[PDB]
Amino acid sequence: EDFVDPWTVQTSSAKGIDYDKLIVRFGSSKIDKELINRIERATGQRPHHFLRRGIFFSHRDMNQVLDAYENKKPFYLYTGRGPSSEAMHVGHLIPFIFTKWLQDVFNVPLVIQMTDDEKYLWKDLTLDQAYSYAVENAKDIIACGFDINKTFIFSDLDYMGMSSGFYKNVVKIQKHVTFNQVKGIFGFTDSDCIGKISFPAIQAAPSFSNSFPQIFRDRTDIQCLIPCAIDQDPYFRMTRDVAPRIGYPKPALLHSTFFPALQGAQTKMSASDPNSSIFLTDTAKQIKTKVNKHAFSGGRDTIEEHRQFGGNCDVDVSFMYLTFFLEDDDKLEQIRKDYTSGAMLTGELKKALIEVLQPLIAEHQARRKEVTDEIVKEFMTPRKLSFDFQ
Amino acid sequence: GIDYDKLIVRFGSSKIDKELINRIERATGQRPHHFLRRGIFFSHRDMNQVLDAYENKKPFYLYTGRGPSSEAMHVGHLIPFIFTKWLQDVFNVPLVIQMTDDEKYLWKDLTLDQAYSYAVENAKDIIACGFDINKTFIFSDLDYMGMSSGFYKNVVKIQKHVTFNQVKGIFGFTDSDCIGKISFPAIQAAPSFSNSFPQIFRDRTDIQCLIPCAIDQDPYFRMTRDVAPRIGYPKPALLHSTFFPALQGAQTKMSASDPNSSIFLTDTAKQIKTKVNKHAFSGGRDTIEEHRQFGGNCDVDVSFMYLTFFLEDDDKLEQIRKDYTSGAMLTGELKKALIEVLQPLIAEHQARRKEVTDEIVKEFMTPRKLSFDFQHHHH
Ligand SMILES: Nc1ncnc2c1ncn2[C@@H]1O[C@H](COP(=O)(O)OP(=O)(O)OP(=O)(O)O)[C@@H](O)[C@H]1O
Ligand SMILES: NC(=O)[C@@H](N)Cc1c[nH]c2ccccc12
Ligand SMILES: NC(=O)[C@@H](N)Cc1c[nH]c2ccccc12
Ligand SMILES: [Mg+2]
Repeated sequence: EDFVDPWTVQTSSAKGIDYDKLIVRFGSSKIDKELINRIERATGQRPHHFLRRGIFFSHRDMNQVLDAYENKKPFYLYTGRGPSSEAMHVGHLIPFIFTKWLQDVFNVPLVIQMTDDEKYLWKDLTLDQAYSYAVENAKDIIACGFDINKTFIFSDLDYMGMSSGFYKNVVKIQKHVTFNQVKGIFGFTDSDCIGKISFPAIQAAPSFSNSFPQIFRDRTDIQCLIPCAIDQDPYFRMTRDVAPRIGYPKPALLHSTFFPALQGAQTKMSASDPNSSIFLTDTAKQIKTKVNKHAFSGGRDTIEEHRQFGGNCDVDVSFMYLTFFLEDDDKLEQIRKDYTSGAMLTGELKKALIEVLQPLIAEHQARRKEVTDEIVKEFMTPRKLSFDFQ
Repeated sequence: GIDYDKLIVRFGSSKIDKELINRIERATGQRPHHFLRRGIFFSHRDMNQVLDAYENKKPFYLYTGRGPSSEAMHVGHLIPFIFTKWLQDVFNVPLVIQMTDDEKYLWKDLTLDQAYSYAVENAKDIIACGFDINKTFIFSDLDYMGMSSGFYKNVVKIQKHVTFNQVKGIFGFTDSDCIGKISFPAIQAAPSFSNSFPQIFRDRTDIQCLIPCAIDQDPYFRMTRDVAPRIGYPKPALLHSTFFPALQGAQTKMSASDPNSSIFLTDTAKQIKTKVNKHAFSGGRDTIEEHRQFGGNCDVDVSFMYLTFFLEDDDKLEQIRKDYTSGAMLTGELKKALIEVLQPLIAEHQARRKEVTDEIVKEFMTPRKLSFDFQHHHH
């Protein structure tokens, strides 16, 4: 009942998908209180709200990452973006917001893959468009605050032709994965182009440190941690499988839930449905309108009934959004209590969310405007990142 | 051996006739190479387009390749190179040579480093054929892919336009093959387009490409010719060579495996003599009496087939052919003739190969502008 994969995301329950059942089906492990406390201990920092609230709820070998970090051994962060267009919605920002926190708390180098080739193979795009979207989307990623001296954002199309180690790993991986394997993992068929069939190796490749010689200089032992939306897991479930078969360490994973579509947690927000998403370029006006008109309500139909019986936070999309963006834990709790008791009407809850998203988006736009051509260029230039590994 | 006429029809290519051969002579001002005169290079695709372009002073470039399965290369491997080298001198055009170390890594039980090392070693033998270093770029797929601003981009464009079903029916791929093999065809196809070599053709996208190769490589190019239009590029032209026969018969297939499959480039004078005498399948009669009355058969005699590939002098070749067929010449004498031709050939190659220094191999494999100028203007 919780179908999930690299592109599509379906579920049939207003409360969202059953992530506990998904963990089991994926074979990953749940992020428990014990692990959350160990992360706090290891770092000396209070865990990000995404972890406290179960937004990042699943993982693979995080224990290993914590071991390595506790023993002063290095590890690096790796995440990515499919640049399907210049238009990005708030849902896309979840993993990046978290990765930025990860990079600050652990203080480690970050690698961000821009799959312009992926999007070229799958969508009706020109190479220039695809590449252009990677560069434009990179500005939105840089707007999240990543340290220019600790992070390399790269275009597949560009980097493939300027790395003495990337393509090499891509081939090693290509040899250790069959068509049957990828047909079962991603659902490919005989009619798909050969580019799609072999693509997974591209996305698997950045999991190995020697893919970035200008960063790790031939070392093949640095632990890799991949924070991503749960639906990306099949790429790395595959990656973890081949790693050993080719003498490389398995990458660790940190999974996040889906950011809800405006009409209900049954679907994730997707540009493939603009009415379901809030875009990073939406005006203050459009944000208010989308929330007021499209945000599914867990409250009662009439205000009288709402006062009498109170609302249901478990299916209310507006409350769900506050869960992702309202940092103050007490403020959120009060709203939960007041909404549940009917003390707060959905219209007010709605107003509350709007007052949170508008500044968030307006601020992101302000930051994005600050990334100049020279800045994007540097971020996207293979180079050494203030960190010595040898 | 194999019926090539019925092969030309199955493949839908074109036969290289005398008209075409004369045309090449006029266009080059040279006597056409013996492979052409003797039907060794018997088939083509668009060779007339290439000649039309050359005669109108338009440019074109050569593209051929090597699958470095090991360090053991044999006389059969040199055929397309010997011919391509001739084409280069004769037309005076730039040449691109692909060393598919990735293909071998995918298909053979080798490590990336082995595959790569073979490519470098094989490059020496290839260079030993005398290619002009100012006119030819030899590259490793593993190396070039990681340093070319245009190679990967073309591979991706190609991948986007070829389906698994397509390669399934062309190369016989199955669901159990690794994904690397499924998409490899796009790699062998890519060098057919000039902008895979920005450094050499200055980003030009319309340079005519001529690919000399053994017909078994054709499937890759029927595919390349098929997708070219679909991605805005001209189709590559082709010149096909026949299969070089294995010592035990044109019936069987060679192999860099069994050293008795053919004459290897590292064989000694003594080894060549031994191989020919002991292993060269004979078209001679069962007995000397039968031979004197009914004569030998050159169409199945491997030693003679060898001579058609390496005996320069036409009259001398015809004399041996006439005498063996008439029975005047015994197969032992024929054998002796081939041995006298081969030993100096292998010796010469081994000597020139020794002349190939590490630096030389490196320069040949270093992407660079070649000694040809290409202009490309726009705004
Ligand atoms: N709201 C969301 N919550 C979680 N993951 C999301 C969300 N929206 C998109 N993603 C992720 O982005 C990746 C691609 O998704 P999808 O193809 O739907 O994006 P899209 O509709 O093409 O929009 P875009 O072109 O801006 O990327 C997948 O990992 C998908 O799960
Ligand atoms: N959205 C997409 O099409 C994904 N393929 C983008 C992506 C590539 N590599 C990654 C690593 C971690 C998370 C996401 C990614
Ligand atoms: N021998 C092999 O395995 C061939 N795949 C080598 C090869 C690569 N590209 C080519 C172009 C023309 C002729 C031959 C080739
Ligand atoms: Mg998409």
